[PDB]
Amino acid sequence: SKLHLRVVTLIEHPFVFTREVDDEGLCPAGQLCLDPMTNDSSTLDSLFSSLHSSNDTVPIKFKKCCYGYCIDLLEKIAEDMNFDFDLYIVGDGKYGAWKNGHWTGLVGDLLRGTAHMAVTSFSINTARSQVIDFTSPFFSTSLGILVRTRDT
Repeated sequence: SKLHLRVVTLIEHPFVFTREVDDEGLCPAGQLCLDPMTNDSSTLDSLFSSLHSSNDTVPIKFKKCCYGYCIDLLEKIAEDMNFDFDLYIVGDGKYGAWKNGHWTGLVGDLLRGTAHMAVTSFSINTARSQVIDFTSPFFSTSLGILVRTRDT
């Protein structure tokens, strides 16, 4: 029928924005996404099941529209490879780096097996490639520095 997936994204401008939902709830020019602020899979599964059901009891604070560059990429890929997606945001939202043996954040919710694809500004590098598999680059960047206001 259709491949159902759940994907995770972080709030970072300009690749992902945050637009407040309308009164009825449609997320025009975008898709609806949630943020239960939790790093355990069971609650995420339960909330997605309740939302995609005839009875959806979830706080409005957990609903908020999100759109932009990276979400546009996700939308194209979903159209082309005919899969439907649900969306959520990391509990802490800190990318991910090694801490207390295990990992944290994005790669720490990938290895822990909760969402099947992570799409956001995501600087792949050595220590991350050898644990989390990555695709080919779709953008280049650098490490620029910005001083305080002009001179004064």
